[PDB]
Amino acid sequence: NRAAQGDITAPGGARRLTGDQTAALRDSLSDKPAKNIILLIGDGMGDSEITAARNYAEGAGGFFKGIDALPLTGQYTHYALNKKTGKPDYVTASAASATAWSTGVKTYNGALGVDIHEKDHPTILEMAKAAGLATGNVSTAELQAATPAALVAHVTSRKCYGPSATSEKCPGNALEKGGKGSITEQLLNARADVTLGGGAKTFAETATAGEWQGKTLREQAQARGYQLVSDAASLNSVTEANQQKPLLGLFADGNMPVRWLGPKATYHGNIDKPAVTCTPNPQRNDSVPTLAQMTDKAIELLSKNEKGFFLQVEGASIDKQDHAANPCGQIGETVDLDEAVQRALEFAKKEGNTLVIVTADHAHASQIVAPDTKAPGLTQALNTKDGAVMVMSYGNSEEDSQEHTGSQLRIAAYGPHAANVVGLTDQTDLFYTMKAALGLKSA
Amino acid sequence: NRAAQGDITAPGGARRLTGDQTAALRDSLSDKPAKNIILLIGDGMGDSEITAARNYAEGAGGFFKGIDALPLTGQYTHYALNKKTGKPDYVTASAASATAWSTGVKTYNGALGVDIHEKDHPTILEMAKAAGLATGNVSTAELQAATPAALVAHVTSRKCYGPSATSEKCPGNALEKGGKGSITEQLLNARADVTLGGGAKTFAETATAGEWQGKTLREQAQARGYQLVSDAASLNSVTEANQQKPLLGLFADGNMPVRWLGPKATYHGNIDKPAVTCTPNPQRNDSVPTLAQMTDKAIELLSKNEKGFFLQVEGASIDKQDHAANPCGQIGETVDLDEAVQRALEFAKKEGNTLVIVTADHAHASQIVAPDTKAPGLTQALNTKDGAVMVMSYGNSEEDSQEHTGSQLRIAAYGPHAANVVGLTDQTDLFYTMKAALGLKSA
Ligand SMILES: [Zn+2]
Ligand SMILES: [Zn+2]
Ligand SMILES: [Zn+2]
Ligand SMILES: [Zn+2]
Repeated sequence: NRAAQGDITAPGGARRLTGDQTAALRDSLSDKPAKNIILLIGDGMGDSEITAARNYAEGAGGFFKGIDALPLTGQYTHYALNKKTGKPDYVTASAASATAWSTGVKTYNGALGVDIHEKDHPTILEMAKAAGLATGNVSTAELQAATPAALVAHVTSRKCYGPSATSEKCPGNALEKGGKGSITEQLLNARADVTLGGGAKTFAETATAGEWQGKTLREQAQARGYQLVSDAASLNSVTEANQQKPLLGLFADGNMPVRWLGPKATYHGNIDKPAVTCTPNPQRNDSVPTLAQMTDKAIELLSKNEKGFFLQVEGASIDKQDHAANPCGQIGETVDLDEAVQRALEFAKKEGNTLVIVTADHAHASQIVAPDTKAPGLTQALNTKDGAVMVMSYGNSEEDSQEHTGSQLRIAAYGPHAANVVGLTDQTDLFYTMKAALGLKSA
Repeated sequence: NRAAQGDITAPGGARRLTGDQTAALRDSLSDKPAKNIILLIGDGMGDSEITAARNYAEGAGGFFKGIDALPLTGQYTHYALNKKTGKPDYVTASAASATAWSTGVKTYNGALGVDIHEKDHPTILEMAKAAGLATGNVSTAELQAATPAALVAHVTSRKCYGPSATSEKCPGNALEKGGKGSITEQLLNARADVTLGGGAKTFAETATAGEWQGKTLREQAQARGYQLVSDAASLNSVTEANQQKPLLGLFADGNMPVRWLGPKATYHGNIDKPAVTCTPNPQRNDSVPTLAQMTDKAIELLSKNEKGFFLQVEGASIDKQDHAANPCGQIGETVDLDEAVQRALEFAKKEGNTLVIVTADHAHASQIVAPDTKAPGLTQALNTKDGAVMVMSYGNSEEDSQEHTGSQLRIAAYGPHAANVVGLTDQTDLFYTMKAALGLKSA
């Protein structure tokens, strides 16, 4: 627990610590093997995003019971590479960074599972499966999106969702040109035990070559023995997931809907408009599973494997709402991820041999600024849990989409090998940290 | 060493880690008492600020030999309080934050060494002195500024620099009105062994009351046994500092000048103006000591105390140049601080009982964004050590001063009791962390 201990107005009332941590931290240092690993990613969830969410939902002296509860903490770098020069591109996006932590190799913006020479490298999920471990891959984004795709697809551009776009934009990857295929096709080949998110639309496409040509990717998946689920009840009803009967969850056409509604931030929004209170999204159908609900079934099913499992969970629409300059959406999805993180930590503490890691792919735009702020970008004032006004600014783009930022950001871990995120690290160190904790070996 | 291990374009080339860190971290953890403490403060040095400076000066896969070399890392919160309501004010400035880590109590923006009720609370420096330890207070800002002042003065507004402004803005603190006096006057009463910085301008004021009425504050310091120095040569000539002969260095009228020159960022600066390469500041002559030079002498002098010392070092102009939207100024002062930190770490490793801490009072405005970025605020393109462009954006103020931000930010530490910065903590925990490490007590 790291909430403020009492009266924040009085001596010692805002302390998050009750005593000395040296002994407690020594007991958090284990070098034994990790049987399991859970990696939780908030896209765009930099330190600013975390703090804003905490201030709003739990108050400034509050405490995220998931996100803030991991004891070993550091800052890590996530610069991408310029494809032509091989020099740092200081502001990454999902693909290059997901490639980075999943392969241990830097690459260029747009690349999935390939280096700057367009050459494939194996992913941590692929290596876990080879060693006999179960594998899970979960995202509130469409499943073709870069973060979940990176674990199961190798392509020259992240836009190559299905056969149609792959033939056009990844000619070398296309199936009818001898390549491994589209993101969705490769995801089906990768055959993770558990795969849950959105992105049903691309599954409507039919493959133009290969053993299942003329069939929709939906039909292919079924033909190859996958269980299809599309809402929370059916997901819940699933009792097993393995190589004979892998689980595919498709819970929306595109991205899964956000939990909180609020107005878009506006020019002089914190001056011209009144303080905003977030409400639940009334357009989110009740049958859509939450990130934590998806995480529950995943952990339940994957943990059946005696040898162990690897699971990745992505809170995606933190980035998306950050891009859209929508604090309520953005905070809402940070709250959504905290729930999922709680599930993973609850499992991990009971099981005793699980490494849980929580971080983001890169920083983003949202900044917490003073209430009187008069800024050139998009701003909005919110009513927090404290009963006080917080203002948020998005001031790095004139166009309709607010931009990523290149600042280093928090990485936190719990369990075996958690030490390897403390201090300054690079995103690629996370690959090798995970590789080493599971005792995995290159083919 | 946490630099990129090799060729950043190849597998494992961007790794900052050479192996498992568990055994290394176990060694780093000591609960024995700290004999000395060095607290280094980069004013406004958020994780964005650290990253931008590293990217520029050392390249993306580079490594600050001071700043990035502290092994025990975390994230801490620095929200202030609204004076009337006692609820969090989410974006602090230096007075409230410096007051928080120096007293262990939160307070309102503008308050120095007092709580929201205007009650005085003792500072870590005052308590150190009381216990017999030696005390140092070093800054590139004018010494009246909130970060160094917070250790030695208790006033209701940080603007109460000297008698003149105190009578008007802190009438209850004014000396002629029964109070302890202006910041400068209370500083002279506090009588730290070592006090180095700018702010000579205010010492030209005369006191309106008390034992040294009619005399200038400079004359007062002379009469009370202080050694005054005004340049690097004289500073170096000083052989001892103690309560019989305290040292006061005044190296500029106001703030000490910055190392690096570069143009101010502008609207569409990264588009319409060429990439910038920082140069040395021609109007900072070498007779003005650097922060590391001041840190050297301070460490030399204070370390002669058998019982131990407390030293605070502030790189003030990271904040100032961040406000002025000047990447070169801002980055140059971040480099300036890294040197001072190196001096602190070198001493700490040899001595073996010194706790060193590096952090910032709060986050700031500067953001690292993509080169093609088209932002509404002030931007600039810069040529890095990597031979690639990094753009910086300042997008939270339409007036002539870019604003702080509330994001939690990095705290790092080395030595005895350094475990207490790991995980999430509050800026006030830092007070209690330092107090316990030295074993200090209350009256
Ligand atoms: Zn992203
Ligand atoms: Zn994004
Ligand atoms: Zn400051
Ligand atoms: Zn400032």
